[PDB]
Amino acid sequence: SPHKCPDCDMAFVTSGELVRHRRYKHTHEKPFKCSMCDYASVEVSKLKRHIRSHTGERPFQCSLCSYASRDTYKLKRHMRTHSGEKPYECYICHARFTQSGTMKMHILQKHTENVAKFHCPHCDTVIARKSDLGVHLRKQHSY
DNA sequence: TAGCGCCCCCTGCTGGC
DNA sequence: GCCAGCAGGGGGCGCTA
Ligand SMILES: [Zn+2]
Ligand SMILES: [Zn+2]
Ligand SMILES: [Zn+2]
Ligand SMILES: [Zn+2]
Ligand SMILES: [Zn+2]
Repeated sequence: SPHKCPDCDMAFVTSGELVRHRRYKHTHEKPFKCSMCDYASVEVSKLKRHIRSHTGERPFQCSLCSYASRDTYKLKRHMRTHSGEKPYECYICHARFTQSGTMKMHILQKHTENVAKFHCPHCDTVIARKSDLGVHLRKQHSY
């Protein structure tokens, strides 16, 4: 911990990533700003990734189908559809999932007590997931 | 420094069951 | 409906040409 942060218990080996840390967490200085919206980042790379949402530029092409992503890590995640990998394991029932959010959702829906459920206003049926309420609304009533 | 890399976060849909 | 699969837009770190 050579360059200790004067505001918290964290410390960094180079002064550069201390400046970036003090930006992300303490000073929130975002000098790299998008010229098409109010988005700004502590990092230029985050800015450029953001820019590709405006242009539709998908530079990272999947080699097994027509899919292509705006961020390298989204491609990596998409490849799990062709590979069937399931990197995340629930530490309670040990079921496996292709994404971390899916696991968190599983832990919330299967292993958390007294979870607030969603209710359909039109047929008085309890639904566990916000998105399943949306589908229920679209398929059943009128939506 | 900008540029890779990591991984997480969160959000919201599909379609088999 | 439940469920996991699956894609889009983001944050924060560790590292370094
Ligand atoms: Zn700090
Ligand atoms: Zn923008
Ligand atoms: Zn693909
Ligand atoms: Zn589980
Ligand atoms: Zn209903």
